[PDB]
Amino acid sequence: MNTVPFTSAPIEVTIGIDQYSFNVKENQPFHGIKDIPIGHVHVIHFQHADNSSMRYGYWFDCRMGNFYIQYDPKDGLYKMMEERDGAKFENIVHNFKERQMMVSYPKIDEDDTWYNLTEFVQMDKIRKIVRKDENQFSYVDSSMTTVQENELSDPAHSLNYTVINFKSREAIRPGHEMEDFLDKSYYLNTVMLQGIFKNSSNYFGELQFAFLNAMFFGNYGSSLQWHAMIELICSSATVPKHMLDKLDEILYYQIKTLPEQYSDILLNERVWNICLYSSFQKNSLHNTEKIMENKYPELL
Amino acid sequence: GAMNSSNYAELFNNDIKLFVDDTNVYRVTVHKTFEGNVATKAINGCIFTLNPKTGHLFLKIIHTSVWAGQKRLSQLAKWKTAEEVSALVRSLPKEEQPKQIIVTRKAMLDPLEVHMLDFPNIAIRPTELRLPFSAAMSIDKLSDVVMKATEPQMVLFNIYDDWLDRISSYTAFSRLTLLLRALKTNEESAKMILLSDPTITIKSYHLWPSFTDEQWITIESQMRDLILTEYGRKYNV
Ligand SMILES: O=C1C[C@]2(C=N1)CCCNC2
Repeated sequence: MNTVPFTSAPIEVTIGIDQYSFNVKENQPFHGIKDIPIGHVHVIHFQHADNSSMRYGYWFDCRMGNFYIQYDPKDGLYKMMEERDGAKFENIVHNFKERQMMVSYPKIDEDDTWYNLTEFVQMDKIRKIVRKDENQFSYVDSSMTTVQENELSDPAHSLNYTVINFKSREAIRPGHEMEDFLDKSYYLNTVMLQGIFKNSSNYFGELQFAFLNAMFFGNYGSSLQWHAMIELICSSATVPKHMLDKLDEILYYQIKTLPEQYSDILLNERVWNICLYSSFQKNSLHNTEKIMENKYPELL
Repeated sequence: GAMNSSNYAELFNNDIKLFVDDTNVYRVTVHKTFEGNVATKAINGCIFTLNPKTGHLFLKIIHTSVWAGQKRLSQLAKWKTAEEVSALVRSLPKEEQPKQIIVTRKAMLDPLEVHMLDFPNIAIRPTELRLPFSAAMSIDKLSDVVMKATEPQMVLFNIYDDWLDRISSYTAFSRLTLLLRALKTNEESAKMILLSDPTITIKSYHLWPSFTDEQWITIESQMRDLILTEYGRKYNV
C-alpha cells in the first residue's frame, strides 16, 4: 500500500482519488492519501472551490517512484512532484501517518470497480498519449485538446490519442469504398489492431483512459475518443469473440460508474442507439444493453 | 454547405461544378408472380450529371447487368453512382475537374465523399432546392438511349441545345427546370405543349424543339399554366 503525501492544503479544494472524492478546507491540516492499492494506475484530481472551472489532475503508478503533491502559489495549482531522496520520503510519510493527517484510500473489499475501469490501462501507454517525458506521472485537465481536434492548438499540451476518422483514406481501401465504409472490420483489425495498437489490450487501454478523462475532467475530446473507439468495434462485422465479450464488460462498468446526472453530456445518443440497436454487434453487448436500458432509457 | 435560394447565382459563376442526380439509377417494374407473390424486374437506368453553366450532361447509362447477384440494390445504387462520378472526374483533365459537386439527394453525400477522398479540394454539397431532374427520362432522346443500351455506356449531351447562343445560363437553367417540372407534374400535357405544332421540329443534334425567342415565351407560359393547373386539380383550388 503506497502513499501520496501533501506538503499542505493552502486553498479550499475538492480532491479526487480514482472514483472517490473529499472536500478539503482552506488551510485544513491535510497531508495526503495513504493505503493506495499497488498494481493499478491511479488518478489524483482537483477542483478548486473558488473556480470549478478547470478540473485537473495527475495519472501515476506508485511503483514508478515516490510522488507527492505541493501547492504552487505562483501557478495557482496543486502540483505532483517526485521525491528522489527515498529516506526523506519515508520519514515524511511516517510522521504524517503517526499524526493521522492522511485520508485512507477507501476501498471496500468486495469492490472491483477501479480494477474493472483500468484493467488494460498502462502508465507506459498514458505517457505516450500525454507527452512530458521528464516526469513519470501525467497531467490532464478539462481544456486539453486532442490531436484530432487540433487538425480540425499548442502541441506540447495535447492528448495524442490515435485519431479515428471513418471518412479517411486510412479507413477506406481503394476499390472497397462501400464495403469498408459499411463494415469497418478492415480498419479495426488490420489498420488499428495489427498496425497501430499491436493488440486488443492496448486498444482497450486507450478506450478506458479516454473514458476516465472524459468522466473525471469533462474533457470533451476524450469523450469523442471513447465513443469513436466503441463505434469502430460495433461497426465491424468481424470482431474476435473474446474482444466482444471483454468490450461488454468494459462498457458495463463505465456505464455503471458514470454519474447519473452527467449522462446528458457524457453519452452520445446517436452512437449508443446505433451500437446497441443497428450495428453488427447490436446483439453482442448483453450486459451493457441491459444496464443502459435500465439506467438511461431516456437516451434511447 | 447546402445550396439554396440564397446562393443561387453561384451555379452560374466560373467555378466548374456538377449536379449529380441518382433518382433514375435503380429503376424497376413491380409485378405479380405465377404464385401470386410480388417481384421486381430491373430496367436500365442512368446517372444524371449536369454542368449548369455549360449545359454539358454526362449521362452514364446503368445497364441491368450491374445488379445481377447483388443484394440491397437501393443502397448499392448510391455507391455505384458515387463510383461512376468518381471515375468521371478522374477521366477529366485537371483543369476540367469540378471544384464542387452538388447532390440532389442527401443520401448521396457519404457515398460520394468516400469515393472522392483522393480529391480533398472538391467540395461535396447538398441542396435545399427541389430540382426536377427525375424527369430526365421524360426527354424522349434520353429515354431512348437508356432503354436501347445493351452494356454500360456514357453518352454526352448539351441539355440546353443552342440556347446559350441567345440567353444566359441562368435563364437557360430556369427554362430547363420549368420544362422538367412540367414533365414531372403532367408528362402527357407537357409533351403535348412541346410538340403540338409540327412545323417546329427537333434538330437531329438537339433534345428540344427549335423554338424562336417568341415561341419560347409562349411555351414557357403554357408550362406555367400547366403547373398551376395540376396544382389545383391536385389540391382542388
Ligand atoms: O500519436 C500518437 C498515437 C499513440 C501515441 N502518440 C500511439 C499509441 C496508440 N495511440 C497513441
